[PDB]
Amino acid sequence: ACMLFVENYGQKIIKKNLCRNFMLHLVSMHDFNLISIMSIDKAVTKLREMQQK
Amino acid sequence: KPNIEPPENVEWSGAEASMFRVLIGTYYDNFCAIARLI
Repeated sequence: ACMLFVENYGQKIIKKNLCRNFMLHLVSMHDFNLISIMSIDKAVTKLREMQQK
Repeated sequence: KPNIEPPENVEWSGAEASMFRVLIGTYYDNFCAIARLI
């Protein structure tokens, strides 16, 4: 699901410039179990690739 | 006691400090990925 987020809402979050809030949400979700540190890194890297494009 | 090298003078925004605190609570002592995310 997290990956799907950056596959659909990554551009919208980047335009809104809420990438830090998205990372904070990922951290909270990981603290609530589900996802993982590797998942957080993968999602952030996918988000970064959107900005570079 | 160790790491006698003086720290580089780089300033941190309040958002940077708070998010560093959160990421330290998450990743603990893995400063590499913590810095990569910041």
